[PDB]
Amino acid sequence: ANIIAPLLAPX
Repeated sequence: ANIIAPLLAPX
């Protein structure tokens, strides 16, 4: 779940 944390910041 560390690759979604940043990728989610924008979305």
